[PDB]
Amino acid sequence: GKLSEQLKHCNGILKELLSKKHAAYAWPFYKPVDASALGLHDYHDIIKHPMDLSTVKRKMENRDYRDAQEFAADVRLMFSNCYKYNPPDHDVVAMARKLQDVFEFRYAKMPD
Ligand SMILES: CNC(=O)[C@@H](C1CCOCC1)N(C[C@H](c1ccccc1)c1ccccn1)C(=O)c1cc(C)c(=O)n(C)c1
Repeated sequence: GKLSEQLKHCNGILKELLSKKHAAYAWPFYKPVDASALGLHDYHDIIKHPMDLSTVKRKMENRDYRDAQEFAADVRLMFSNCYKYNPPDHDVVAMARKLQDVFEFRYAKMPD
């Protein structure tokens, strides 16, 4: 089916985002933000829907994503949270922008 093929494309993108090739800028997005650990006591007041690649991986493994759009919405939410919370000149924002460039260019090659 088309939905199967498009979700294989998404799974390939997910595997690439988690790969050693992108680890230098992808690592901030590997696991949920631990606000308490970092003293970011405003994080959950500002970010109502946290997202990270471990959560995307769990949802893909559990067949939670019914289509590519649902997968893309979660990956883009992860970047949006980073752009919303952090000052735009912070290193983590530069790293989000680099990983989003990897995501958007490969996502755009979606099989019809
Ligand atoms: C204990 N947590 C961390 O130190 C790590 C996690 C360690 C476990 O794997 C996931 C990342 N960071 C990244 C960290 C950082 C600390 C605080 C403020 C912003 C980023 C970072 C990034 C880039 C460069 C230097 N440091 C975060 O939680 C993290 C990530 C994102 C996307 C974010 O928006 N925020 C606010 C925090």
